[PDB]
Amino acid sequence: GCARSEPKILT
Amino acid sequence: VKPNYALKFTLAGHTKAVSSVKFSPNGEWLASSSADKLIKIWGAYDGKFEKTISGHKLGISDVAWSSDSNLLVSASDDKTLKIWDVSSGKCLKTLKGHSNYVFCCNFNPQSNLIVSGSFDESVRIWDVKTGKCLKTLPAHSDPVSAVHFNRDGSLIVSSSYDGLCRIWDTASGQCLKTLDNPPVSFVKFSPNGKYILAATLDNTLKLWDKGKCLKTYTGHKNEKYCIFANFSVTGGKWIVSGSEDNLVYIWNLQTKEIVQKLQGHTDVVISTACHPTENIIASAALENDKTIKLWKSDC
Repeated sequence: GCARSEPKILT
Repeated sequence: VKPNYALKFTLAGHTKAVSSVKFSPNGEWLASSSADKLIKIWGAYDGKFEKTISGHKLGISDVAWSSDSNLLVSASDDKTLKIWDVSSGKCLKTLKGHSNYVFCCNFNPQSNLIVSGSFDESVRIWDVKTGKCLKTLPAHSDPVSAVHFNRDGSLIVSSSYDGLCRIWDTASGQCLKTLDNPPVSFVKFSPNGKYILAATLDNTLKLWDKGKCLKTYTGHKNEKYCIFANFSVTGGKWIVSGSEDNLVYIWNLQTKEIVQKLQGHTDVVISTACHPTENIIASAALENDKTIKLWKSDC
């Protein structure tokens, strides 16, 4: 599980 | 005039999302990192699996080669980087000091230094030989999405969710330039050093010179992930990126027109890389897909 494969949530 | 990239090989074997693929500078190899905590090495021309490198305790967000093709560095959620001997697969050093996930990494061209960016908001510069952190730049006010050296290692470019791209004097640590406000999700110098390509999470890529934007490329989807983009320069002169519609997009560098879309993946194409001497693109995708693909073109 890595940071790159998790989304940056915008709204 | 458009390229004609076509699928040649599917590199399957990771067991979770792929995060980053990179060609070795000597052209022989592709390295990949993944959320499955592994690095794999593959043949650049035939996609043949070569080895699995293991040791990180949590997923890996980035991997990068040294100039001579003999070492790798990886950046992991375990808050460390690791330096690897790619011959033996062994970890030479564990670089400790970031206080949150390490997200991005690169050697300088000399490959005596590594630069890293982290969710801790810093950029760190490390000595490859000792594994010691030489400088911590308080670079950003949000996670650092990318870090890259220029062609003689004298500059570093960094980007962040804080909306900034900053150019740093490596040796002094000073910020020489700060380049709306959307999160900047990726940045790199061109293969010659003269330009930078930056992605922002408003579905836009920009080529910057003077501190001025010279080209904008759009048409793809990029609002969520830190997707790698590239200059392709072995044939025609293209910009290449993945996209959140699961495609690879290729644009004409000068006209900005989309010239090809590559369809093979069933999740976000997080990473693309361009081979240093042949017209070959590697693409890699997230958790629903887990594969890497090699595509080749006559231009």
